[PDB]
Amino acid sequence: ESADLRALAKHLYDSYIKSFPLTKAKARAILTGKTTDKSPFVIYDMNSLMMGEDKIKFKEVAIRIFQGCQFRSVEAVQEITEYAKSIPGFVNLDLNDQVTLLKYGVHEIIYTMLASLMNKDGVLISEGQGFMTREFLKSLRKPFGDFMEPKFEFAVKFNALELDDSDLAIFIAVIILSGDRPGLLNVKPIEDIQDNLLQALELQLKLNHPESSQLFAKLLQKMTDLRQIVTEHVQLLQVIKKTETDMSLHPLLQEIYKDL
Ligand SMILES: Cc1oc(-c2ccccc2)nc1CCC(=O)c1ccc(/C=C2\SC(=O)NC2=O)cc1
Repeated sequence: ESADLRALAKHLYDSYIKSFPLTKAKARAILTGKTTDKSPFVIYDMNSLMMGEDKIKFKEVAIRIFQGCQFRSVEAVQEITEYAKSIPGFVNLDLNDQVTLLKYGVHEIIYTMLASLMNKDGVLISEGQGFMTREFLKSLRKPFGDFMEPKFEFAVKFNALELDDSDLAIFIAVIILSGDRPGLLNVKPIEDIQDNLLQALELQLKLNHPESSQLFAKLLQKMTDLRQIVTEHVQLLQVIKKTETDMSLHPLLQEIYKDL
């Protein structure tokens, strides 16, 4: 029954709005500078960065940025975990599997949702109060200048799908309930949940984007781009650990990160 699938879509969208304070709808309102209810402050060089603290609520500059990214990721992990517990069936899973599903799903979600905050010229920061240009980030000293480029490239393509928050809420639930994560103890109940989530996403895209042929398939193919961003980023962090011997990765992020 599609009524049951529409009910699940509504439930997940409701829970997404409650869990993620900065939605895509709000990010696009900020970025499309027609909606000038509150415009962001734009950080494009070293002096604009230095004035950003004077307006936004805010040791090398590449480092200070890198820690802002980590801190935002820690906050995102907390939001995703709260979202995860609303996915019907998730909290009834073996706790070791719950932990495993979050450990591998969190970064794929973070870059999915980071795309909502991006256009081809930069990224919103600090709850949309700021905008950091892609050029400025690319100008950071090695290896920090290479950190953000594959995210922008992913986002440009991902954003061409024109998903909205109600689509993304189900897609993110599909990502979390992936039965193919390493170390899972009971794959079958995870797969049963993901099958129902996939039926829901499929109907959602049909109803919400009836003119977008094979959007469902094109979205599922994006899960390949996501896994590739994660791998690249893990290697980039290993270079950081060896050159930045005075730099600390947040312990929550440290725990999530386990290579291979
Ligand atoms: C580019 C930028 O700068 C700032 C900022 C904020 C406050 C002060 C100064 C700068 N906010 C952003 C936007 C979000 C950012 O683009 C991002 C967030 C998380 C991950 C995921 C990572 S990064 C890691 O080391 N571990 C992770 O899990 C990647 C990128």
